[PDB]
Amino acid sequence: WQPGVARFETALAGLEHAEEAVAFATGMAAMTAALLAAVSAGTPHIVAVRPLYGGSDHLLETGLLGTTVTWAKEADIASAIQDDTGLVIVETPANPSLDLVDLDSVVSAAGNVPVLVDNTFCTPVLQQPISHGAALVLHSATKYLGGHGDAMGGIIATNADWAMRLRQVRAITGALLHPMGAYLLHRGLRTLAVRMRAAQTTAGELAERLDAHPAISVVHYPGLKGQDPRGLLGRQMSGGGAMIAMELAGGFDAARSFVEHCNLVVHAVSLGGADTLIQHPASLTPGDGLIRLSVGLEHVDDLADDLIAALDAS
Amino acid sequence: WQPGVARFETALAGLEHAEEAVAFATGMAAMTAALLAAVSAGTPHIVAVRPLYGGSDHLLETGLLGTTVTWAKEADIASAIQDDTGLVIVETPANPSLDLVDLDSVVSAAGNVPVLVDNTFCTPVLQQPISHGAALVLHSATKYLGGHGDAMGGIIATNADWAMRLRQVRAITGALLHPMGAYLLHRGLRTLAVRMRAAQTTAGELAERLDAHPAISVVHYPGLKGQDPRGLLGRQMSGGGAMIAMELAGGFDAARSFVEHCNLVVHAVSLGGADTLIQHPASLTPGDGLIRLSVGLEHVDDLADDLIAALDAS
Amino acid sequence: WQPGVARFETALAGLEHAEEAVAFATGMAAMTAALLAAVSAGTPHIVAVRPLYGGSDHLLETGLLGTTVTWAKEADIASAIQDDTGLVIVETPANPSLDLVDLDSVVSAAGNVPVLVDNTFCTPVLQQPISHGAALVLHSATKYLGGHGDAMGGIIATNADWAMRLRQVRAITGALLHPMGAYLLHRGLRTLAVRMRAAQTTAGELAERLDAHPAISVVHYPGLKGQDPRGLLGRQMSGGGAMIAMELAGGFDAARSFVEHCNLVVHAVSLGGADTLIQHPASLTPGDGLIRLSVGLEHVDDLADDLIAALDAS
Amino acid sequence: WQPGVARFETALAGLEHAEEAVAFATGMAAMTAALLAAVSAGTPHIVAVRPLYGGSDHLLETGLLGTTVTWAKEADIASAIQDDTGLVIVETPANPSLDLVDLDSVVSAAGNVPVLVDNTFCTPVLQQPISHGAALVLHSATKYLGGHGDAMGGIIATNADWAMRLRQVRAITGALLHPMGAYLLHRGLRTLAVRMRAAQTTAGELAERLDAHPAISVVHYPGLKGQDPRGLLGRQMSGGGAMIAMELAGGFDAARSFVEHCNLVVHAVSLGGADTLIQHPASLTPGDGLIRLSVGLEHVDDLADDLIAALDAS
Repeated sequence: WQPGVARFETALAGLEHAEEAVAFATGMAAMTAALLAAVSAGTPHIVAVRPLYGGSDHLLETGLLGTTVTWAKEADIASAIQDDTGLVIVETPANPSLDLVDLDSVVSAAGNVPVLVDNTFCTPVLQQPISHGAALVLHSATKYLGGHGDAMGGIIATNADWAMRLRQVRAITGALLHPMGAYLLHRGLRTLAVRMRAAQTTAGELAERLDAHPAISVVHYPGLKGQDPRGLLGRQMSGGGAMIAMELAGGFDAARSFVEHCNLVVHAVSLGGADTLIQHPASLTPGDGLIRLSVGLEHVDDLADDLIAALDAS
Repeated sequence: WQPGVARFETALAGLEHAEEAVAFATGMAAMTAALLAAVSAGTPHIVAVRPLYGGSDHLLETGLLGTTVTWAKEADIASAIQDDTGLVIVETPANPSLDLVDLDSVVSAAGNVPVLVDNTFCTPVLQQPISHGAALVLHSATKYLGGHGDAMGGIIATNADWAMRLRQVRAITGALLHPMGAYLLHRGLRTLAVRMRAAQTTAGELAERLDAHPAISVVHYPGLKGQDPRGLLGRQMSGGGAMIAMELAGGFDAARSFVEHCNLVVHAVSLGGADTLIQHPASLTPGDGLIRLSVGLEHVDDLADDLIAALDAS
Repeated sequence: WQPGVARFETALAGLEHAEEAVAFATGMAAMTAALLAAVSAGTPHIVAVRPLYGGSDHLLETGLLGTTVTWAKEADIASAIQDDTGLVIVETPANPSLDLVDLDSVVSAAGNVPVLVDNTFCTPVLQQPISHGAALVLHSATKYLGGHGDAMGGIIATNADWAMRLRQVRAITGALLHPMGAYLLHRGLRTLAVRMRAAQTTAGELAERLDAHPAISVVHYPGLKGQDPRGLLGRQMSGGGAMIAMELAGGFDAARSFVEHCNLVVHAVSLGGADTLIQHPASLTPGDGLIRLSVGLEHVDDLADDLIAALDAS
Repeated sequence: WQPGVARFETALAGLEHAEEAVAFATGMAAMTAALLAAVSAGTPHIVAVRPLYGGSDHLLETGLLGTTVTWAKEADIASAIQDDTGLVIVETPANPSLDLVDLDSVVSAAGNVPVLVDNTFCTPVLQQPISHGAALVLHSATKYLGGHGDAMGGIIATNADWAMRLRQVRAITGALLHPMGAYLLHRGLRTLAVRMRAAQTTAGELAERLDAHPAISVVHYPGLKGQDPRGLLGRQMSGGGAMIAMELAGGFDAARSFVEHCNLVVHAVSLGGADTLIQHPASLTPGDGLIRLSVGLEHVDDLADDLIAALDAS
């Protein structure tokens, strides 16, 4: 019953072109409510597509909320669907491999089963899952939506029935967004358009410079030459996005050495802000010689000068 | 992983004399986490003592979190305890009737089963359930702890094992307290001692004035003529508390007329803060002619003047 | 033109019984605006009463705003009033010696000259200078008004002409109160009545226990028998207030040793909060063996047990 | 002595390439402190360039702070400088006309007199006055620096001597920035680069479409059709900025009619945010048929379609 939460909810619902949106304390609380809404509806089975986000897959794997998950590849989602399947969870691009998922194909495979798309790294600026047929669109507002991640958040833009169902869970589960945090998110939402466009354009140029260096074997980025065999860019995505994932030829040995030599680019577990970030998945808990990268609002030449110098370690 | 949350957690743990405390977005989120922690531990049965708080009983009644509840009277809790019972939920004084529950007797009846006590209206100022043997002490920080209800909250002061279990649920459930909200709660915690003492002393005088009026049949307030037959005040409670329940002789007809005639005392769903409030549970969704009154910081004389004049108009 | 500032302004104006109030960023900004309003009115002379607050006297002494000050004793204010005198600045009780000033006598001496009273430590709860004839009442909102001092402030409760004059200065001087800071002050204003009453009652008992100890020569608290020869308590003040000053018999040697032995009471430059504070003017920049004390909301017995133990150790 | 203020101060000092910066409550407070620092230094004369910001010229015109102003054109600043001149105030581009001022020429004309440049609309993104020889650079942080104007501000990036002088004034004047407001400004500073670049690029396209319409006589936007005869763009400015001034051929009659027909672009006194704004100096208090523009983060096709349609209706 807060005003700051309502203004942020309708702002994101309009951005995603959804009927309404429901805001929660964190991204985890939004996923929890969506899962609990399916369980309460007498439909606790979830067909989740892998790759999926680190914290989100713990929720399904443990099955704390009384959920049963059957991991299925994108190509065969329909086969995994059971009579009690209530949701089809899918993250695009497939974090942290950055593989593109055809949302139109996923929705047709699900049929009468609602599809939940994690549009966290894409943002409504670079992807509209609702338009492809996704019933629900999940967000972890901390990354990109807020811009700085100082205020945590989680929101699902969906149709009226699923939104009412989510609000009912929120009512007794109590995972509410604080008005101060919602205010910071709605403030950052005004500049989302210019931030994602600038971060995507600097990421595209950065992706070209990374593959040219012999220190890394290849770098994953949808916008790169031949890294979109499906033709999903333009049809589904605005561009290549602001996420770069690269594989080092030196393996785990060169990965940790490359991270410590970076001065401008810093290391963090949560990624997706105004500052450029890197995260070694092997050095946190994925590939051993794999390094993740979230592109910020810095000058492309300043980032390239720092990454190339750190790669020169070998 | 927030600083403002940690400082509020340890402040309340010290007030309740518990090993540590775990803070959640709302009171509902704390109860949800406690219930989910019991379910995850392979013990989903809950022996709850009816009466219970309005929103808390819905969580058990629906059994959204995979819980099985067996409502039992205080006198026979031990009999209702099954092999899979993980918690004994009990609110004292029994909202809304304000019936006193002997915590020492409840803990002995539970035996090896952890006891969760809702100390929301009592606050650590007027009741220490931990000292009586309660394993967990739940709070809805919105009422009394914060002082104004501007910042929502929910916290459980408990031993290290249950606190670690609650933190694990919080980690994937994501029902986190916003640092701004935690700051406002910790700020209000400094003045909790002088607020509850002043509210309790003005409620004790108000309870005497209400029973004297012929408009109401009986007034429920622990610190009154023969209203404490168990000898729980002094032994368990500091005084009579700041809550007063009252049943109007006119039934529902005079009860709603008493609410609409009140100008100073406000009609609200949430009750407990720096102001005096009245709630009619029969008009809201309990008994037909029962009004619940949360004593505030106002002067006893001017507080009696508004209530007595509203009673004069049926 | 902020909403949070307006609600705090009218709340304090009502507390002080003034027509309206003007809020500034800090206490210094309020004094600066009052001084600049007098200078702009073609009346830059100020008759200030000694003693005065540390930072406020620097403003007059330097004469940065184009002011000419004539420091005068309470007894001969009328004689120091020149043709161009626009204000009579006076703080009561005289910080830091705590000497009571008869406001009724000061106003009669000033005559047609407006009187500005620093009611910071007294608060509208324990003193109403407006009722005695003071044209303006200055406050440093951080101390006592806010309760914790987390949000800085400065406000002057005065008549419409002086308030319009102050608003005009604020308009081009730009020393505005931030709405967030004003919100925290207005929130703390709700509990001001119960906090000052509880801090005053605990200070009165603490002063009796302090004089009894042979470690200190003379305790200073206008309230203890004999420390009010003018009969100002009751007539002007509510009680003795929450400020206790004292002089150690051991001089500067015993003064610093007593401060380090305190565990519950902490030392700070700014005072007037929920926690009990102590301040040594000699060890900060007055007398060599003199200590200051801001009584908080702690239990009188808990404060006396720590203070007496610290006094015992020289 | 606040943490949030210090981090914002050093961030802006680095952006402007100044030794240090001093932050105040509002832009007016920063100008007031700069003027008071000159007055206190025994140098109260100010040579200000005509034209100047609306509120800033009132401070000099009234001479509240004990200042004497001699308004002079850019071409003859040196002649207006007297023995007691302590500052040379200059705004570039000269609002409202948007005329470019050669900072290198102004600094040479001032010689030993410190030069204060109001870089509010240019921001460190599009102009570095420090590099041209300006001793002080004033900002009204509300406009552009914050991005939304929700948190007010004022800051001067200057050398160590002038910064120490400003801090000394701030110390007794008390026009402090609230930490919450400073936090919002420092948060918005991270996105300043992408916001000013995007607003400048859409303003450059907008000015081309405005001059083509016969409703307006001549548009004022630095570097549109050889509107920069001095060669100041590139040498001093990054581009044309986000400000466009325009004179209607219909005079005051067409000026008010064009404002009411606008739906997307809104009217306000304070200008410089994420949203596009228009202002009529004649209808507020300059030329009779002149309007200004604060280009925001909207798409150029959305702004042009709205402005051209409003121009069609007189």
